[PDB]
Amino acid sequence: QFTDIDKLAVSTIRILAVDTVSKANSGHPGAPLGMAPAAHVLWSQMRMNPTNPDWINRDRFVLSNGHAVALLYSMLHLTGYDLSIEDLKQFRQLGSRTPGHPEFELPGVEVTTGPLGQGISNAVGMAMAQANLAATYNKPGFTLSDNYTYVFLGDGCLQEGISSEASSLAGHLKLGNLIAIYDDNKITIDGATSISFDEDVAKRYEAYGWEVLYVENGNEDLAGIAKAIAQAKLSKDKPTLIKMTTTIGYGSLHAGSHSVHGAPLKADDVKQLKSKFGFNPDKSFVVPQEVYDHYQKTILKPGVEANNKWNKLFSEYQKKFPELGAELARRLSGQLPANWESKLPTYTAKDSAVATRKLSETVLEDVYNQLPELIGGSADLTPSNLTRWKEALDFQPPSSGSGNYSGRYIRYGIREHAMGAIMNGISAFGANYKPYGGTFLNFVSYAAGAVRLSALSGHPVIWVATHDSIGVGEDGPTHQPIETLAHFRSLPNIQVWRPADGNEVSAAYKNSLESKHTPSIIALSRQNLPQLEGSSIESASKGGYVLQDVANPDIILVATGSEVSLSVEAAKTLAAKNIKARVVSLPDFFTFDKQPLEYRLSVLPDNVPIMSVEVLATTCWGKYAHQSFGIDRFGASGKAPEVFKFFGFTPEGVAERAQKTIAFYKGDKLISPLKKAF
Amino acid sequence: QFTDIDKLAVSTIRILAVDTVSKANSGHPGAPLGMAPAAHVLWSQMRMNPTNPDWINRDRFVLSNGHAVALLYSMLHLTGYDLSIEDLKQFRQLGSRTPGHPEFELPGVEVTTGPLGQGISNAVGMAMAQANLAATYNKPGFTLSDNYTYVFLGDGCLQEGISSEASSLAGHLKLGNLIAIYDDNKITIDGATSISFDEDVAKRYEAYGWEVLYVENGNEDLAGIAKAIAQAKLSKDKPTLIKMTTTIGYGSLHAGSHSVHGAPLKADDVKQLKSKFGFNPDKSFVVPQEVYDHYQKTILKPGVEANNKWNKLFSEYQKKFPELGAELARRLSGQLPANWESKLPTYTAKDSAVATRKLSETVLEDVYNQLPELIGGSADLTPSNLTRWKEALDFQPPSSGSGNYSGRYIRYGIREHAMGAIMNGISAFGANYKPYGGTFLNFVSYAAGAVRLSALSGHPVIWVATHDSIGVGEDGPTHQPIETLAHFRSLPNIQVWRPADGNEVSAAYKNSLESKHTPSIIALSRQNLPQLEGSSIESASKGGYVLQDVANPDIILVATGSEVSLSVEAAKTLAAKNIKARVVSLPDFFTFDKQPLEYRLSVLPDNVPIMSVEVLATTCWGKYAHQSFGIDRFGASGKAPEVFKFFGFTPEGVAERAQKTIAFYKGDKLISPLKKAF
Ligand SMILES: Cc1ncc(C[n+]2csc(CCOP(=O)(O)OP(=O)(O)O)c2C)c(N)n1
Ligand SMILES: Cc1ncc(C[n+]2csc(CCOP(=O)(O)OP(=O)(O)O)c2C)c(N)n1
Ligand SMILES: [Ca+2]
Ligand SMILES: [Ca+2]
Repeated sequence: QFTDIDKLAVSTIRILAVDTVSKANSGHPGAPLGMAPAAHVLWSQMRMNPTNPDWINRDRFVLSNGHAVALLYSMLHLTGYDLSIEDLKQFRQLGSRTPGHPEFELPGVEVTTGPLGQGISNAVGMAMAQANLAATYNKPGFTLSDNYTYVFLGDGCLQEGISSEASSLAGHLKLGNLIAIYDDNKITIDGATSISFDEDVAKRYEAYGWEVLYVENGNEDLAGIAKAIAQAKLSKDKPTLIKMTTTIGYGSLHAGSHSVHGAPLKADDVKQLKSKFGFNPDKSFVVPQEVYDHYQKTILKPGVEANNKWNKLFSEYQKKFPELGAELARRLSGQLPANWESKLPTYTAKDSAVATRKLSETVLEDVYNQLPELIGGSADLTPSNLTRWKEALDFQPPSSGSGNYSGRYIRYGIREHAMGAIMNGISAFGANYKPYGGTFLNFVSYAAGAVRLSALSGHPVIWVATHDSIGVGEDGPTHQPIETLAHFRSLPNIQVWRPADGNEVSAAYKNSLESKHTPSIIALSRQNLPQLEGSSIESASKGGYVLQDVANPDIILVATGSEVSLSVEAAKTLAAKNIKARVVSLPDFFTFDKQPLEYRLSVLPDNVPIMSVEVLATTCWGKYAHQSFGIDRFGASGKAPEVFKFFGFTPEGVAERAQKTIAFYKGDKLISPLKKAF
Repeated sequence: QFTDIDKLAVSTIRILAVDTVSKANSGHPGAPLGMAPAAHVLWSQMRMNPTNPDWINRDRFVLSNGHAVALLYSMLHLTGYDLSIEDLKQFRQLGSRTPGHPEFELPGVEVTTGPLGQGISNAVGMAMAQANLAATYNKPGFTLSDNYTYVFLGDGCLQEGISSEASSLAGHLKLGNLIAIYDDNKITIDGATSISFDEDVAKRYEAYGWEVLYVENGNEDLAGIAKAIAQAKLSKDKPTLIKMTTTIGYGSLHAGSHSVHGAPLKADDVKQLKSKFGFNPDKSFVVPQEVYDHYQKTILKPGVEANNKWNKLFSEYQKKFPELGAELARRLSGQLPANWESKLPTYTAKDSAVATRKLSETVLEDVYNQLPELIGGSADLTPSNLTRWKEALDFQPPSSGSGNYSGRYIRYGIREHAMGAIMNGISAFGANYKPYGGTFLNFVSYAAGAVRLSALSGHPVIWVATHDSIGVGEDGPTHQPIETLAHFRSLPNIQVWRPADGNEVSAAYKNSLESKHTPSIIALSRQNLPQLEGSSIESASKGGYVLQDVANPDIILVATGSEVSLSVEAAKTLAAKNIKARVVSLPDFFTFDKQPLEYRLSVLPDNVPIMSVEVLATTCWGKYAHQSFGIDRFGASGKAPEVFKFFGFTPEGVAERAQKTIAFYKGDKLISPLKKAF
């Protein structure tokens, strides 16, 4: 049941969204106008506290078609969130709380969206984290976790391959609290969908195991829209897609056209719209009092009460289940277990040569039980990534017989881009969830649209990226990374760890898991690497450090990963012809760059030749080294020692390029690459 | 009608494949064993000349599941292509002709595959290029083009989102000559597909508009497989997926296990397998004379005859039709029209300030008419990219009414990753097709998977990448590139053009269209830019050049795109203070690096501080500059001129950092960043 006030609230939403876009003279009015009825019906029945946007058991809303952002900012204002009319008047302007696409950082905005296909795939991750939280902490009489995940989406999201991968996994996992509403308005930027998008969507979604419901009149059928949503709540075992037909830019003089997609409405058009809906055409950013009163009564006071009952329940739960209640209280505060890092493995020079992939396996097996918030996964490369702890139970529907929702190991299938946006979703859910995902380093590049949002939003997800170089060997250039780490070291706000040995792998895991706002790629080797004399977790935690020192060196060798042991053999060959080399291990550029300049210049000082050593692209190394020995062409298919050799990466090959660097600069005064002038 | 020689042929393929893998002691034996029946039936019925792998009307085969390579190498050898037993005996070894995943360079290998989902999406483009050549050149009595495009694919390919984008578009365009055979074997690397992949594949492909056919026993039912391929060739207006159930590693002691996916069979398993098939278990790389004789009569001599007929009909064609005959003859020779570049727009300082994206649009208007082989499109950004020429016909099915198959503008929809692979498949088809695709620069990263294979194989595809920087303005950080060019400049064999004005846009299109082995990204501005005094097609074609010279410069300013004009302005500001600045324009790192070292040192000499100016990451500039002014953080939502002012990119803002640079180095001797020690 809906009344006259509900229709006044739908008109107030539509005109607020239109006035926001028109003052900015930039933005997208069309999908805001077609989806306002659904937004009113959905938010009115969501359990949420506007006053406490972090309540762990709030229902979650994701706007996947992020260009429709004027609608999400109109709803957040009208329902009581911290977003005022003056912020809406600053839409798309420099420095405002209202950017052109929603950002994770704003209260009530769940994830950053706007790149198409990301929001629906993040919503699949949020629904998985809910299903895991519920299966881990709910007890008879204590339903602490039972929220819904709701998603709005458009034609562009359904054409993106990423939202196919996420929807196929979501259907397999039978995530029944995930309810997606598709704005089926037959329009994208180039015009009618008929021109390149006429697949049967409803049929594709039933193939994935989703339930598909239909709303023929999304423009005005409030009871049908409400019907459709509570029927979706009944199907516990299936995710649900509600295909809802609307007119893009409903109410506009050019309603139904692609011209209303992504440009402000004409002033004369805005005036007849306002007149039509019973509003004064000469006034702007007008909210009727009855509307503020209505959302106070139906959303905000019920939501504040719901959150208060949930808090009473949780403090009873902590009395009843002291261990589980202390664990979830610690997680809800963002804190890792005190002294958790005492459990990280440390090594010495006498321990054996191990590939850093197997060393990473050992860290996940030694800390999994210390950290209940750690949830892992592989994009079908579990045996090659060594991401699986053996006591692990898989994250699966309970009816499968392979695991249940309390499991902490996810089988992502061969879906790297949805694995990245799903890990962003699990992270964004809350409760200190620490998602990691595995794949070969070369195919993290398949997930670049999502990894970029991990860095922009600040979601601290971990990519466990194995098979980091030509050390892959025989699979050849299609599988051997060359450009990949130069790519992600150019991306702001991401750690790119390329650990050299066991102590450096524990350092990489310590910093990655302690991060609250920075994602991490941990690049790992196929081949065996020795345990280095001079490495430690303390040192390697600084991002870069002096591994092997010597007084008054002729050169500094800076290396990463498998090339650190090579540079150390190279300096032995150099010592024998009386050249003194300092060897510097640089396991992460990000973390090194964050150290104070005094520390960084003690690692890479003035007046010494510095040569970098790394079997990948040399394009990023001008910030740390004068000369660079790397590989700026594709790899080669053959046995890994033979391929290293072919590229010149032997102790004598490295020592010879160092002897050439010393000769080239002999008698010149050198300045550390670190020193900037501005 | 198969006989005992077809069973001996299928056994020799299985065993030659197992031996190829077992001698390397590396590789994937499972799917070559399961798909050998279907490869025998398909290749026996394909029209191809093995002594001319370039015949334009040859039927094409793509192995999308690239790790099954030993099956392809086997077939090429047996049917008389240029690949010997000796080559197979060097599989996965350094320097061999048989690398561990198939490469475009080998005759008979149509594209490089291995990265999953690529091959099936390339095959879509090969089908589109065929439907356009047939429609442009076939005349009554002269059917010059009519080939089929055959695809083998596996489960991994079906999980990747790129094959959903490509399969959706393929159904829309009604590509009836595309026939794909799905190896339905129930296993992927992590075990059984039920663990993460239980969707209804058939029902999903019928929703895209494809026909689905089934072969329940692919292990042995040759007639059934031949009956599916024959019925699929009747599919004239629907692509066809043949779901063929097989057992992974059929014949092995561990057939149906994922342990047989990506490791050699144990030596005694290979023995029993040889005995089971009627082969001596102590001999290897054995091809029965009967199998060679048979392929010579079924494939090779009929293919030579089919090519020879096709040759005489093309001679008749050129006489009946001299105009189209001459054009098709020039395209098959792979040459661009005599002196086509004369139609490229040139400009002077006196002309208007134009966005570089709209200069791009004018070039495509002046050339689509000169170049029949130019086929373009956009990933639903046609109005924002100005990629559609006014007189263009869209590439659509005739039934659509919206255009037809001789049309040369493709509506790809929001499918960037598939647009990249489809462009690779159109280029790989031959006949000098020059594909280009438009999207925003920030979302070319959605397509990184395919862009890397354009560079690795050398497909000269062109990306018209608009909205190159914070000059996007109001859409904000989710749409503003920062790291994107640093990434593709770190990738070997790809041109990344960032033109500053009218003449540099023309030079970017002439080098990109003349290119035979190197892809290109052209980054273009949303905002208006001045026509530069001193720019020319001839100088910008060198990749970097002196735009503004002075004798005895205090500083060199190196810049690209929108920051070249800013740099000219800052140089007027520095001139006022008695500082003399040479301005260098560097529209492409790749083309500039190809110039002779003495030309590069003339542009960037020793003894002068060199400062780079570009509103994107600074990390790749150390190969050219001493110091760099750029943005190493994400963008901001606001009007574009206010955002440029916010980051310091003002004439006097560049001038001030130029003065600090002069100050910091005054007194030091400076080496060109171009000079290397080894
Ligand atoms: C990955 C990606 N590619 C391209 C764009 C640019 N873009 C923004 S909206 C849009 C299509 C509009 O799609 P739709 O969801 O149908 O719009 P609506 O009906 O919501 O107006 C495009 C191509 C994008 N934001 N992200
Ligand atoms: C994009 C990409 N991601 C990951 C891999 C690693 N990989 C190779 S085969 C495969 C899984 C097995 O796929 P399937 O097609 O089911 O194999 P088959 O049944 O043919 O053995 C994976 C994950 C890859 N080659 N490309
Ligand atoms: Ca739409
Ligand atoms: Ca399979």
